[PDB]
Amino acid sequence: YSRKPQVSSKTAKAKIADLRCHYKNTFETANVINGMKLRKAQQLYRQVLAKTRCIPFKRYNGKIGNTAQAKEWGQTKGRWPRKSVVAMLSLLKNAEANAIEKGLDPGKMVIKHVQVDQAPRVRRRTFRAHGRITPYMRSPCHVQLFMTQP
Amino acid sequence: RRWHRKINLHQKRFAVVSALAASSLPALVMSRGHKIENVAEVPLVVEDGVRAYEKTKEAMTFLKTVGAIDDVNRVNDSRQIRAGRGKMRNRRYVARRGPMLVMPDNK
RNA sequence: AACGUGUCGCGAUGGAUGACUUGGCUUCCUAUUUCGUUGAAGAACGCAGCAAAGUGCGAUAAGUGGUAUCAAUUGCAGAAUCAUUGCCCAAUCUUUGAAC
RNA sequence: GUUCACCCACUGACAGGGAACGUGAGCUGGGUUUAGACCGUCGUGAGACAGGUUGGUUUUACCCUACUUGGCUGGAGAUUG
RNA sequence: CAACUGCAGACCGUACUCAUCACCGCAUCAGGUCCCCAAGCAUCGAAUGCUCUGGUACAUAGAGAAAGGUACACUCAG
RNA sequence: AAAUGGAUGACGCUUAAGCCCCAUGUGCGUGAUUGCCCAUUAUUCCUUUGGUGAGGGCGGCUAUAUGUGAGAAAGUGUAGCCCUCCCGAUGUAGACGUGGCGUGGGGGUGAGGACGAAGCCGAUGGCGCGAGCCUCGGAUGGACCCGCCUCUAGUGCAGAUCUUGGUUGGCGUAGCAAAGAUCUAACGGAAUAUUUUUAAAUGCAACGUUGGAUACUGGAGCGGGGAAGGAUUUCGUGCCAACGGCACUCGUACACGAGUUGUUCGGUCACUGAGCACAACGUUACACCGUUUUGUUAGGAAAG
RNA sequence: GGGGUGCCCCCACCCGUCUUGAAACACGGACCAAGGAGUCAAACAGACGCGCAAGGGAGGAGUAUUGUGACAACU
RNA sequence: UAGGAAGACCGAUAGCGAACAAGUAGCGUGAGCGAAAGUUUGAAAAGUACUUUGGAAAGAGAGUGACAUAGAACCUGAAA
Ligand SMILES: [Mg+2]
Ligand SMILES: [Mg+2]
Ligand SMILES: [Mg+2]
Ligand SMILES: [Mg+2]
Ligand SMILES: [Mg+2]
Ligand SMILES: [Mg+2]
Ligand SMILES: [Mg+2]
Ligand SMILES: [Mg+2]
Ligand SMILES: [Mg+2]
Ligand SMILES: [Mg+2]
Ligand SMILES: [Mg+2]
Ligand SMILES: [Mg+2]
Ligand SMILES: [Mg+2]
Ligand SMILES: [Mg+2]
Ligand SMILES: [Mg+2]
Ligand SMILES: [Mg+2]
Ligand SMILES: [Mg+2]
Ligand SMILES: [Mg+2]
Ligand SMILES: [Mg+2]
Ligand SMILES: [Mg+2]
Ligand SMILES: [Mg+2]
Ligand SMILES: [Mg+2]
Ligand code: NA
Ligand code: NA
Ligand code: NA
Ligand code: NA
Repeated sequence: YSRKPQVSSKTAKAKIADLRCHYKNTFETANVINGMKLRKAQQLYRQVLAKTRCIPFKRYNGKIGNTAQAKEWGQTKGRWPRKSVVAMLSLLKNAEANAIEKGLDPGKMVIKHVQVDQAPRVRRRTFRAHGRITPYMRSPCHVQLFMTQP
Repeated sequence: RRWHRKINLHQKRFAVVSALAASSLPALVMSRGHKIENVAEVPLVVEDGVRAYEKTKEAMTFLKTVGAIDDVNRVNDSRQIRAGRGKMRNRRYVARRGPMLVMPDNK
């Protein structure tokens, strides 16, 4: 873990390596819940699946569409990444289970230190005109987080 | 490639003669690195009974008597493993050079 | 405001550098020194209790026999001078190939 | 194929020029200017001719700027005193 | 010599495919690749259209009237 | 009189800030001989470096313990033996010099290391004109290595449309648009009906089988059998890491086991064809050459 | 005193190359690590170092030797 | 074919193409062409029993070891 918790006896940690989701999509999905409460972060992910709210795309927004639901975050671009939300819901469930083992109350935890990194790539190939072959690569990611009880 | 060299015969004999004279001056002997503080009468000449020794213990007593053991001890303490790739090429240890003993033949 | 920029601590990605070396390259010397119709060199197919490749071997098939030494082989079994190990006299030596 | 020119009509009038002889990732491909082929003249010949004739692939923008619309949001020491 | 009877009939191939996924094109590539069997109605018919048997729903999908496109898609007064 | 809007450099200037001439501090027909601003120039001061450089000292007796003090080398070149003085200093191609810097190895000499070697990192400073050297810290590493004199060489990189690896904006972008197409209920599956901070506005989307519906191929067929080519892709059970450019609970994927039965079917046994070329003969320095079906090998004694 | 970051006034065309002339609407130039180019031999000449000198020097061979021995010494 | 002796040589993009199941995998109708790759964890596998969440992969604890930021293509671990 890049960072250290202030109080180690009231913190629950969780991480996953080589997750098979797009790194750029998971970067935005995980970043929005930093500083949130555990219950508030789970609620937002459920509403994104229902397509009532959206995930704001702040760094890898490229040329993506505009939407009205991005005004809540103070911008105009956003999306609803299905695969990344489901994977992040599983990670939060594991971190909640770790807190129960230690005896903490999951209803009071606050998320700190979300971090997403690039993982080793996986290689495929595609066929182009005039007998050419070009790379068709996959970009997984690592994710790590912890949460503390105030 | 030209690996070997030729040297004039007279020049080779000149070099040997000069080196022999340099070994007769205690100032030049100390400056090269030899410990000769306990020696007497450089150049050192000893009797011919040395050739009849049969045991290494007898030889070591003779070296201590004439004071040449300090130079032998200097070589012993300087033994160490050579630095660099040379230790992979059949030259693993390095040591210094001690006294000479000149004999009338190989007996 | 966000995006973007810069410095520092920590973490990824990647496999450089150092230290290692049962490999290569170069030079020199010594022999009771030089294959085959008494079927060579090469090529194919097989053989282990569990055995794909490689190694050894040929239906006596990871070996039979002689000799010196003696307690091992080992991943798991399994057997308990006779094995293993080194060397070598006696043998076996599938289908081909100069192939007749 | 033309630029040019020349005729037929209308009109108030049917002026002259420049912009990489404006403008081919805007088009078209008639001309010019490969390889096929015919004629005339020239050359012993292979071949030649700014002489005539017929047939002959027109590739790529998702980047920066310019332009056209379309939105979000700071800023008076033009972010600070 | 014609009948009957008794015994014996050696070797190799044999699965699957033959193509809008099993072969050749760097690939499960709208390209290429020999032979046999071939129903009903309309109709001159192995043209073209539809159907019983056999075989298939496999080729990224959802929402959905901007401009500009491609089309084995059309219509327009004088 | 010309082709984008636009140039005494711009603004502007007319008792000029225009044109031709004349002057100068405090005080312009009473101070005669500098109104003021800007250089890699000139004068002057300090420091460096090189000289066709110029001088001087270098025979150490003045006296001195601690609780006015250090040096002095007869020298090209160094941390220059020391002290005065004078004159030059830029430079492409090019030449030369340097007790000039750095790298791998040999001969010598002197050290260092598990109380931590090499390597690696740096808002670690110090020294040098510079190439560089050295200390410091590592919440780095875990076994070798360096100073000096000499010898030796596969000895110093920013570019060669340089070589080999790795990384990269473009970029979650261009796209994944021929062959018309699927819908419904139940079951299966971890893939749901997942909320503690009434029911909809907080677990979406997607997969296989069976029944039902709808539809396509339309006998020159996404039908049923073979050759060439392929060679276990065939079958059952299990399995979902990677692969089938979306998906998979499906699979020609992965794993473990199974399957091909002939007196008559195809081939050989057992025919000739377009043709081939062993023997024999001839040629060639050399068979690895030529002849060898128009009834037919061979100067040719080929019948067992 | 040194080091880091920001700001102010002033100064300041993109590197390598061919060319009389490059900031060029002249060519090569996305980034990093490790590689990457005057060497060896033989004949001659000049400068400088060393030995001997009207003389200088061999080579090939030979003589004596697990010893720093493919060296060194001697003819 | 059997032995020996060495080196002012190279040191994993070097040295033979090959320090490794190398004339191998792979390519071509064929003659032919032809790699990459140090298993260098640790002195010793002592190679993480067991609890808990998860379908699994894995995560959170516990444990071995001087060191696990030595956890299995596992010494060191640079730059972009
Ligand atoms: Mg393609
Ligand atoms: Mg192709
Ligand atoms: Mg244009
Ligand atoms: Mg004529
Ligand atoms: Mg068929
Ligand atoms: Mg096809
Ligand atoms: Mg009729
Ligand atoms: Mg019909
Ligand atoms: Mg038809
Ligand atoms: Mg009309
Ligand atoms: Mg100069
Ligand atoms: Mg070297
Ligand atoms: Mg480099
Ligand atoms: Mg798109
Ligand atoms: Mg139909
Ligand atoms: Mg058919
Ligand atoms: Mg897929
Ligand atoms: Mg020119
Ligand atoms: Mg230039
Ligand atoms: Mg220009
Ligand atoms: Mg190699
Ligand atoms: Mg190689
Ligand atoms: Na070293
Ligand atoms: Na002016
Ligand atoms: Na014939
Ligand atoms: Na050029």
